[PDB]
Amino acid sequence: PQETLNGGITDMLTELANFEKNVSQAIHKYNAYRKAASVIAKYPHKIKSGAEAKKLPGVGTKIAEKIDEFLATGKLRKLEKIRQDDTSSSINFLTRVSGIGPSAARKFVDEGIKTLEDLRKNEDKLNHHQRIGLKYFGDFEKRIPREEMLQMQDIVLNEVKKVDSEYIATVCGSFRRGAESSGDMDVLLTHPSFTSESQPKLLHQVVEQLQKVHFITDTLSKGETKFMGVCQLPSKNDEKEYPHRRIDIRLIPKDQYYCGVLYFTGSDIFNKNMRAHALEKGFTINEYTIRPLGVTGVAGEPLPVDSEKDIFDYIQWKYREPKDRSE
DNA sequence: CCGACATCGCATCAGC
DNA sequence: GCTGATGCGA
DNA sequence: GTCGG
Ligand code: NA
Ligand code: NA
Repeated sequence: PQETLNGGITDMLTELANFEKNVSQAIHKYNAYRKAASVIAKYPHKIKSGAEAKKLPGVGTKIAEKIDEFLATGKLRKLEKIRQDDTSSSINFLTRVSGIGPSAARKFVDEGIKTLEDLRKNEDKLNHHQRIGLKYFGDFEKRIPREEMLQMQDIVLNEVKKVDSEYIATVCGSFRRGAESSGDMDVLLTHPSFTSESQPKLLHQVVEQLQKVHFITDTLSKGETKFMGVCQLPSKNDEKEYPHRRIDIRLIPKDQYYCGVLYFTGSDIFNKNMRAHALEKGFTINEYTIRPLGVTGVAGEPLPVDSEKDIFDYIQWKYREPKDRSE
């Protein structure tokens, strides 16, 4: 499927999706439009009518009428009006600032704050997260070429091993699946001293070292198991400096680590196709564990896992290389 | 007709 | 001071 | 908004 097949429609649905999330605060309508947008984007035919599209799972009556109006006229009245609307368009835009959700955005617009410049005029009303999001608004909406990711990975794996050679670190996300670009860097971290039935300084030590060598620049949130922050590759010689990037680091217990690796590697569609197939065999798989369903649906104790493949084994399916986990 | 639609770590607010 | 709810991103 | 109990 190409973009210009049904791109006018998927852009329409995606636009409608954002206004539901950010302005109407209806998260379930948000995913409804996105699910419809996805299944249409995978549809290998140019859609002739709403009735044709309605045959797809996730496409109901209301969207069918909208596709008709778009197909027949080239636009959607409801969408045209909400675009022109000063309140709604401003509320929607502000949510693109990381740290500002639907709730904070509506508050700002309620008291006159509508633009990036308005935000810059009123920084004492922003929390720490929002300021970082404001500071790197442009940088956060850029994607990361795989070449820069590989360089980013080099630093992380190096500094992690430098703190303690027994750490195990894995950069997951679409990067691990071989993608040419990424939205952020997701790092998964474990250590033989950290199990389920188990120091709560393991994560701090790694974060601080990446701060010492000036890879990590800012902090959005940091706890005993999860870090969310900002990082930046060093500038080359006389070259232009790199954009600031989003990076996450999770500390996961050893016995839940490979369930964690598998889950955050994805993709989302793969994980459900895999979850579905998993239950047919009588197993339940989440981010943390793989558990055996009883005769009545009760969960047995979490099964031993020492690799990604161990999980694939449990449910009678051959190991899949990350590059072939798009679905 | 009507509930499900995934769930959780961290920051910060609402309330005691 | 604390506990729980909520917002946010994922 | 869509699906299904
Ligand atoms: Na349908
Ligand atoms: Na945001």
